[PDB]
Amino acid sequence: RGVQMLLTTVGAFAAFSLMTIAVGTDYWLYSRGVMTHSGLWRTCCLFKGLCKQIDHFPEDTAEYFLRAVRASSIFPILSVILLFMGGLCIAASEFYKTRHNIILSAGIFFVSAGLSNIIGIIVYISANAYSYGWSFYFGALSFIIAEMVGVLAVHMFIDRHKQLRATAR
Amino acid sequence: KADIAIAPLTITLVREEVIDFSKPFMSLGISIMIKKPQKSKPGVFSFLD
Ligand SMILES: O=c1[nH]c2cc(C(F)(F)F)c(N3CCOCC3)cc2n(CP(=O)(O)O)c1=O
Repeated sequence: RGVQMLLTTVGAFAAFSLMTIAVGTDYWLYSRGVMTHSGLWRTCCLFKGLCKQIDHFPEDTAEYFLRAVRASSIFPILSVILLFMGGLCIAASEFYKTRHNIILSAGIFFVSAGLSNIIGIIVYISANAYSYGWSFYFGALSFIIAEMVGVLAVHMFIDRHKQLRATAR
Repeated sequence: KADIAIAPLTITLVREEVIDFSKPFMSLGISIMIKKPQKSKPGVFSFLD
C-alpha cells in the first residue's frame, strides 16, 4: 500500500535529482587542442581552470532545425519541467485523493516526459559529431528509474481501479 | 629596359600593336575551381536513401 507509493515517490525524487545533475555539469567529455568536459551549457578544460560557454549554434533546412534543437537544450529542459510537473501531480495525488483519474494523466505525462528525455538524449548523442561524461550515465540511470517508476505508478493505478470496480459491485 | 620576355604574359591585340609575339607554347582557358566534395552528414534522408 503505502510502501509502494513511498518507493515510487523516492524513485521520482532520485530521478529528478539525477536529471538536475545531468543538467548541471559533466555531461560529456571531449579532448580539445587536452581533455575537456561539458554540461550542455559551457565547456571546462581539464589556461587550465578557465570555463566559457562553448554552446555556439553557428560555427538543407533540416540541419538548421537540428542545430536549433541542439542549441539551448530545448528537449531536456522541457523534459525536466514535465518531470517536475509530474512530481507535483504525484504529490497532489498522494494526499487527499479526491478524483481517482488524475493519477492516469500524471502517469501519462510522466511516461511522455521520459520519452522526451530519451529523445533529447538521442539528439545530444546525434549532435556530438573521445569519451563520455558521468552525467550522461546518470541521466540514463534516471531514465531507467523513471521507466520503472512509471510502471509502478500504472500498476498501482490499475490495482486501485480494480479495487474500486470490486467495491462498486 | 629588356631584350626578350620569357614569362606568362597574355597575348592580346593591344600588346600586338606595340611588340611582336611568337606561336603559343601552352594553350589554356577559364576553368571552374571548387573544393573536393567530401562526405557530408546525410541525416533523415538516409531513412529511405
Ligand atoms: O598578361 C597577364 N598575365 C597574367 C598571368 C597570370 C598568371 F600567369 F597566371 F600568373 C595571371 N594570374 C591569373 C591566376 O592567378 C594568378 C595571376 C594574370 C595575368 N594577367 C592579369 P589578367 O588580365 O586578368 O589576365 C595578365 O594581364
